[PDB]
Amino acid sequence: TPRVPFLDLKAAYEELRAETDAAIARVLDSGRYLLGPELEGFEAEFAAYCETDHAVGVNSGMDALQLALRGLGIGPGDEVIVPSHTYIASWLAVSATGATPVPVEPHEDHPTLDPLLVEKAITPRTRALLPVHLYGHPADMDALRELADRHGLHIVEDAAQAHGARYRGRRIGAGSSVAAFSFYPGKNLGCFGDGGAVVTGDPELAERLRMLRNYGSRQKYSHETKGTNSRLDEMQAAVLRIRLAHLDSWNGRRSALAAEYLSGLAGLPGIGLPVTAPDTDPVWHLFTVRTERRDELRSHLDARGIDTLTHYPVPVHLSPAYAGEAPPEGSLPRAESFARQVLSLPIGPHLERPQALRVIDAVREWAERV
Amino acid sequence: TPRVPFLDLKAAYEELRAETDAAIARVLDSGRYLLGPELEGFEAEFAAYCETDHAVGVNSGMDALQLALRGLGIGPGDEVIVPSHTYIASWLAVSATGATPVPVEPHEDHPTLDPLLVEKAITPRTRALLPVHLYGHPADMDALRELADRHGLHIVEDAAQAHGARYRGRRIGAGSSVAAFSFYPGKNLGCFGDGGAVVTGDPELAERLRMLRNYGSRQKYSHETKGTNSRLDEMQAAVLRIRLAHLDSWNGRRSALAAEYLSGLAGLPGIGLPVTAPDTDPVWHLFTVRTERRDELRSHLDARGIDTLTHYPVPVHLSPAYAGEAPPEGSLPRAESFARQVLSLPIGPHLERPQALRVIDAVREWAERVD
Ligand SMILES: Cc1ncc(COP(=O)(O)O)c(CNC(CCC(=O)O)C(=O)O)c1O
Ligand SMILES: Cc1ncc(COP(=O)(O)O)c(CNC(CCC(=O)O)C(=O)O)c1O
Ligand SMILES: [Cl-]
Ligand SMILES: [Cl-]
Ligand code: NA
Repeated sequence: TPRVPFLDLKAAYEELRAETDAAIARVLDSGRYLLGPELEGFEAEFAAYCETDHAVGVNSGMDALQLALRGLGIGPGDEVIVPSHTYIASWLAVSATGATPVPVEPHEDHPTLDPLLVEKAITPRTRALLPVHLYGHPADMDALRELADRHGLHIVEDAAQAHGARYRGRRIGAGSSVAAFSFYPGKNLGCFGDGGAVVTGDPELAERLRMLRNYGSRQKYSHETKGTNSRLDEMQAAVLRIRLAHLDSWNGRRSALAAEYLSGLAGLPGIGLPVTAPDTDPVWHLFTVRTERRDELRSHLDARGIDTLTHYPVPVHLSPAYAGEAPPEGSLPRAESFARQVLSLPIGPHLERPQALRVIDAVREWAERV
Repeated sequence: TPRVPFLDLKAAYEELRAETDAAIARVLDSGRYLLGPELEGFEAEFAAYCETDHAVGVNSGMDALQLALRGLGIGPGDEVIVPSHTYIASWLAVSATGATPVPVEPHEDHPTLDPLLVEKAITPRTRALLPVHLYGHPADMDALRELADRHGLHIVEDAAQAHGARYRGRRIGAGSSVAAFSFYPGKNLGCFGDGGAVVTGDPELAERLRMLRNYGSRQKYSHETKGTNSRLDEMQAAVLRIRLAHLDSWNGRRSALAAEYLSGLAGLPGIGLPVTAPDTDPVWHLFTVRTERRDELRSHLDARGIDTLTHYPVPVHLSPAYAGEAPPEGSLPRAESFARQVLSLPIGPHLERPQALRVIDAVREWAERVD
């Protein structure tokens, strides 16, 4: 009867209703709604969660990336290697600093930056690499780091889709990393509105960020540098604190589901599945499949009362937004292929097994018929 | 004794505790947190409130200004006349577009852009005028419009401290206006986090704005244009709807307190009282007095257990953020003078008469001291 929802947000509030309500009531009653104890508590907790020393809360994953770059001196004339395969914000953030986004294709087997391709894209104007741990899968960080070192580049990770994921046993955002996260409601760790953060081991970068996000000031009405307004609300921070506490458990639920999908969709002719890189603990922000006749598969599922989505329908390079400025069509085949064949299957910490089985059955069904 | 607070934010929540809590619960139960019915509802109401056709909720007053400018095609190589006397955000939004902020002094006695001075700063690079209705006082819109219309400049108003004010009987942001507002907790119209909006009578601008605040999208995943993320949460918007229904009333309270101060502090030696330009209905975001020896007066009130604030202690041009690109100290005397003379006295829809009365007494006392 009822459809399989793509991702149930309300279920996330439902599960922790009492604590959530109390957290909000608390904020409401504090009389402090910006840059207070909730933000400070969350930052500390998140940073620790991430196995690093600093966290700076902001308004969105897009701002975190932008401010991270700006904070590393990134600007006009600079080149930033970005994924040709990712959510547009990745590029926009770069574009926002005046810098130039230079797309690099994903590895042939994993939706992350291909390091060898990366190397070949590096030019004398390159100043930073911007790997995206797409769908909750970590990019080959050791290879990226080697490259960056060897070439004197910074590394800003787009971890908006990988909260709590591990790379070779270390969380994404650990140590000397510089990673941007999104707290958008639908992210693996979400709140009740827009939010984001930058995590880093660098106390200096951290401080620049604190100024950056707050009108370039550390002291009221003391504008030492040009800044903006990109803060994480206390109210949102409060909830985030609750949710963080449940992140590994929630994440584990997705992993189970992912294991279910992998086995249950194994063999299917014409249906490509995700190949987890070794030495990694992905967080399955999205469970993706690939096929020719993706459109037909979606309709089929739709018709079967299954909610689906495509991440993403148009490759960044081909969006009107960047059209006249990025590589021509056919010049980024992998991102292009992804756009035509990819489909996201319901997944989340509130999806019941029976519903995942329904999904599987319907996929097999279609797969089989075609 | 208990100090007199500068502006009590809790009191705002308290007064509407029940409605508030329920507006929030409602959002929580909706399963809808971004770009929903509360946003739409608040936009319609606000728009109607400002006597205009559209309202586009964003993340802050700065983004409102920025996005408006962007939407009007303002950018690099362009010039936007800004007030030398204002909150930094006004300049920052201009710079953010790659355009250039060109400071123009305010009147000598009114914290707004001096129309007479504007004209002279106009360059072939000029594209817009960015007047600020500072402290809840409207700038001279008629003059500015006239000026704009002549030179074919756009006008983007910084109305973050002027929610509901009227100029010539019309609300700030009415008709063909293009005005940006802030919903920052401490504004006349605030919420429990950051937020803002742009109001305009232009459907096309409005649509551009919706797209700009939402990744250059009108359809999910269809990036028609370059955009950003600058939205007003459902949760905050629910609250604003309530606050909005009490704005007139709350502003009204501010106006009573203003009258009191004005009457209560009349004829005081070195105390400069805020002037209310004719044809204006101010909303007194802030109550400002000016004096030489402001730090003294400040220390004095502090001693009398009264919280005050200075808006702003350092003129924009003199801030390190722009020091390097603005005019040198001494070349923007009005702005420089405001910065060294201003003091904000407690005011808000939650301040009580007796507290205001003590503010009055301390100020008088001070002013009457033997010299
Ligand atoms: C990889 C990646 N980077 C950056 C961002 C931007 O983060 P925000 O905090 O959401 O601004 C997203 C959000 N991806 C989204 C959410 C889009 C939105 O905010 O409207 C998505 O793909 O639906 C993302 O998935
Ligand atoms: C005249 C004016 N313009 C623009 C802004 C910026 O709007 P926001 O939504 O607050 O970004 C403010 C906020 N004035 C502030 C609040 C500064 C802040 O946001 O931290 C003030 O002067 O304290 C303002 O007063
Ligand atoms: Cl606050
Ligand atoms: Cl939502
Ligand atoms: Na926000």
